[PDB]
Amino acid sequence: ELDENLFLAARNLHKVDVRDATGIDPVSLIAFDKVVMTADAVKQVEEMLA
Amino acid sequence: HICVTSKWFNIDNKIVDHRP
Amino acid sequence: PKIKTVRGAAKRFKKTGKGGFKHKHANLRHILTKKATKRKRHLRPKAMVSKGDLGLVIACLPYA
Amino acid sequence: RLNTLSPAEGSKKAGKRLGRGIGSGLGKTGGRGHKGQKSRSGGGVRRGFEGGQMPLYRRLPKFGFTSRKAAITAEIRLSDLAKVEGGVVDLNTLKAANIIGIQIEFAKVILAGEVTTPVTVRGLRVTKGARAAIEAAGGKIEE
RNA sequence: AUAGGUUAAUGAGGCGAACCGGGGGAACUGAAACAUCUAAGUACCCCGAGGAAAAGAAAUCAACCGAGAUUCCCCCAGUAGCGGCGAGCGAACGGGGAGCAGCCCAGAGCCUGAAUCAGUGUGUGUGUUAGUGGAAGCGUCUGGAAAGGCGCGCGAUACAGGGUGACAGCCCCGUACACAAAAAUGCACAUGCUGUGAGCUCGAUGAGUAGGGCGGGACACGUGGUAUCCUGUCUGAAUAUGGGGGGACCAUCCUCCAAGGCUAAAUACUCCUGACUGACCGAUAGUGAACCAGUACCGUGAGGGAAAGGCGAAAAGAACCCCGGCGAGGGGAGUGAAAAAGAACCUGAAACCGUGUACGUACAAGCAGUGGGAGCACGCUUAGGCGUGUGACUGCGUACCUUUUGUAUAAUGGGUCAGCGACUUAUAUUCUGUAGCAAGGUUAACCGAAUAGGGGAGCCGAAGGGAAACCGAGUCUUAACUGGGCGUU
Ligand SMILES: N[C@@H](Cc1c[nH]c2ccccc12)C(=O)O
Ligand SMILES: N[C@@H](Cc1c[nH]c2ccccc12)C(=O)O
Ligand SMILES: [Mg+2]
Ligand SMILES: [Mg+2]
Ligand SMILES: [Mg+2]
Ligand SMILES: [Mg+2]
Ligand SMILES: [Mg+2]
Ligand SMILES: [Mg+2]
Ligand SMILES: [Mg+2]
Ligand SMILES: [Mg+2]
Ligand SMILES: [Mg+2]
Ligand SMILES: [Mg+2]
Ligand SMILES: [Mg+2]
Ligand SMILES: [Mg+2]
Ligand SMILES: [Mg+2]
Ligand SMILES: [Mg+2]
Ligand SMILES: [Mg+2]
Ligand SMILES: [Mg+2]
Ligand SMILES: [Mg+2]
Ligand SMILES: [Mg+2]
Ligand SMILES: [Mg+2]
Ligand SMILES: [Mg+2]
Ligand SMILES: [Mg+2]
Ligand SMILES: [Mg+2]
Repeated sequence: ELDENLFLAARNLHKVDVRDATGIDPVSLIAFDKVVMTADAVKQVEEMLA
Repeated sequence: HICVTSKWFNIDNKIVDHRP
Repeated sequence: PKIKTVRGAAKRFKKTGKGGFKHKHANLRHILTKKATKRKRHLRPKAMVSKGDLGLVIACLPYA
Repeated sequence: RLNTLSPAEGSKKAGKRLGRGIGSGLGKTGGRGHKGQKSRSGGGVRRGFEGGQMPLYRRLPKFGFTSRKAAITAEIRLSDLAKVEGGVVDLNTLKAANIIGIQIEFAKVILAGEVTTPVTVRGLRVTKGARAAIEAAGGKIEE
């Protein structure tokens, strides 16, 4: 669901970004070396894609 | 230079009718 | 801008099933009395536009 | 991995450029040929034009007449109606199932095959073959 | 009594990029000619206004079910229609969206200044016009110079960006973030002052108008069977039991109330202010103008209209000496990483012009090269008819482009170099490839947690035949097909 602190940290870390569940775009998935994703987000995506 | 004025005429002029 | 149908052609051809076009024969609008009944008779039923003119008609009726 | 993707082979044809040298194959003249109206910027002749000859779409007579009533009659396939939602296939209703279109005021039912769930059709017309198929599937056709 | 005249108080006048409304309004061009038609109510001239303009509260659509001002967007659809039925022009009904708002006058009585609007003073809040604070880096290597490499630390709600002797989160200026207004102001409210009318009862309901005749013009609609709208001209009603419209026209039905006005938003535009962005240009590009450019220059004038950027990190911009005319220019010296960066200054290509060396060349005839090929000079190798340069002599041999039946052509074009210089972009449509899904496929505007998700209005396809009514795996043709045409795979 995305929180204040997790976002403000990483704003300045260059190789790391943080997105909410809806913010998932194709280039990013491929962009970063590792995609983390909370198990909570997984269920969101699970449905968004059907 | 300052050097830049060309008002080149019209051909030049005299003669020619070259049989018709 | 959308192509405009060549409006005149629209009023002389109708796309058929398989993608043909069918038209009314010429030569049947006046000065008839001197033409054989057989000839005039054969000019009533519509007919398909030939293979050679297909090119033209299609270019006239993009939205056929 | 963002430089290891590549498109399906033969999905991106290069596309004529022309006017760039002998080798290219489309140099100098650029596949336009020598002279004439068809070369030249903005060349070409209009559609239907066939030299000054009287064009086909003018030699031949007009024969129109547009029904205008036809414009508000739809046709219904048997394949529909099952998807009508409520087992009553009505003057509209189909309309609501997005299989007719508001402006429509008439409709036939047409043997376009395949009806299963019993259905009653009301206020429509229906072909000899369609009636039979409906009825033979437990359907009812009241006017 | 007017006109006339003096004074006075107010306001106007001129300029200005576009957007907007209005008065006028072309031709090139297209039709492969040209009159109708097109270009087009465009270009241009004119008048006027606002922050937006205009439009607007049905004498509107619908079709017997209903909707409910105007404006804008996507559909409807290049459809219906218009049309020397040519070229072309091109709706509406209905549907999905943006935004939504409704009020006065045609009037007198009572009650009276009561709603409201503008102009204005104050207050308040909120933006604006200066500002404040703002984290954390050192060691060493190369070097003229470290921000670079390597090592080890540190800040980060700050790794936007610029600068600094080469590429800096921690040198500087910032950035995130948190703060600030003495004064003047935009915007909201709250009131004071001015001007304004609110409210109830009972009334009223837009005539030289509607319509018609003549002539034009507008409506997609060219007079056409042409409704509808506007009016230059001549006419001219009904008035609610009345009147308008429903595309000739009549009946019935239905629906609306013209001949007075106002009205916010969704819409348009950018002379100009601020901030931010770019698969935009980088000095023949990009503004005409990176430069003291609308300049120099040209023109009586309207008006036209250039060229031209870079020393270095820092001027440390060359004290002094020598030749020379107390010259020009030069050589030393000195500065600097570099002077071959010396101001005619980063890089310094090409045409073009010289000095030096090797080889050839003064008995030889032509697209000047090419195949052969000695000698010479030079390197080789250990020789070994090998590399490089030149090229006696010799076989063959008439440049390039274009245009043409055909060109060495005495047919075109080019004095040479360098830079620039010509199949693009948008939207439709169809085919091929490719991808998704599949009898289904896909959404448009718009909403938006903004490349997602929503939105299926709609478009294409699954059914065809017939001008059409209509019929339907058939249908059309005909009284009817032994049939036939188009379709059914
Ligand atoms: N001699 C002129 C030809 C010419 C004849 N009459 C003239 C008059 C005006 C100019 C030129 C001409 C030429 O070189 O072309
Ligand atoms: N044609 C004549 C005379 C002439 C001279 N110049 C001319 C120019 C135009 C016409 C004619 C002329 C000649 O050349 O002898
Ligand atoms: Mg006839
Ligand atoms: Mg040519
Ligand atoms: Mg030719
Ligand atoms: Mg040709
Ligand atoms: Mg629908
Ligand atoms: Mg013409
Ligand atoms: Mg009603
Ligand atoms: Mg400060
Ligand atoms: Mg700081
Ligand atoms: Mg009225
Ligand atoms: Mg108004
Ligand atoms: Mg320039
Ligand atoms: Mg340069
Ligand atoms: Mg230099
Ligand atoms: Mg000799
Ligand atoms: Mg000679
Ligand atoms: Mg000889
Ligand atoms: Mg010839
Ligand atoms: Mg030839
Ligand atoms: Mg030859
Ligand atoms: Mg010669
Ligand atoms: Mg020549």
